[PDB]
Amino acid sequence: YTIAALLSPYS
Amino acid sequence: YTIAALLSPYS
Amino acid sequence: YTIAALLSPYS
Amino acid sequence: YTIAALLSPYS
Amino acid sequence: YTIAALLSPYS
Amino acid sequence: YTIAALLSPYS
Amino acid sequence: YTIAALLSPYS
Amino acid sequence: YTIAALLSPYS
Amino acid sequence: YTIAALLSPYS
Amino acid sequence: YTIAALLSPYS
Amino acid sequence: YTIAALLSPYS
Amino acid sequence: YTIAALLSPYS
Amino acid sequence: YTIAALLSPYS
Amino acid sequence: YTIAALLSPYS
Amino acid sequence: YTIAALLSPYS
Amino acid sequence: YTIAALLSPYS
Repeated sequence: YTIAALLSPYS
Repeated sequence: YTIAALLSPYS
Repeated sequence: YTIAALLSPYS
Repeated sequence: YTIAALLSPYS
Repeated sequence: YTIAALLSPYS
Repeated sequence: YTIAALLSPYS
Repeated sequence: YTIAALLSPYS
Repeated sequence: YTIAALLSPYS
Repeated sequence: YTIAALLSPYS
Repeated sequence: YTIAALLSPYS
Repeated sequence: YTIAALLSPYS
Repeated sequence: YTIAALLSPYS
Repeated sequence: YTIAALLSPYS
Repeated sequence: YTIAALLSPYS
Repeated sequence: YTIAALLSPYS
Repeated sequence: YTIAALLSPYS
């Protein structure tokens, strides 16, 4: 499989 | 805020 | 978060 | 009275 | 506060 | 009588 | 007999 | 993906 | 002369 | 607040 | 959540 | 002066 | 398959 | 915060 | 010939 | 996964 995810959650 | 991201996932 | 407050109370 | 204040808060 | 008073009572 | 007084109170 | 088969199964 | 295969089976 | 005064100023 | 005062000034 | 507070401020 | 304040901020 | 799960998350 | 999650992924 | 086989595969 | 197979090939 192939997966690429980016998450930069700030408060 | 400042965010820069690149993702080229291939199978 | 981001906060900026100024208070100069005089009697 | 005399007061001078500057605030540039960025997120 | 700010107060200024003058009194010169004579008899 | 003679009286002379000046008062300039600022806040 | 003669047989030729190729299989490259990926997940 | 990338696959290259050749098969020439003769009887 | 006769004088009587009471003052209880609170902040 | 609570205040109680009595004054009977005579001449 | 659970909160219980009582305040009786008098002047 | 008289002041009473309660604050229970949760995340 | 067989799965059994219970979750009671409170704030 | 409050979070509850269950995941039982099988192949 | 004689053959007898039973298979009950469950997931 | 779940797999069940039987093969009795005779000549």
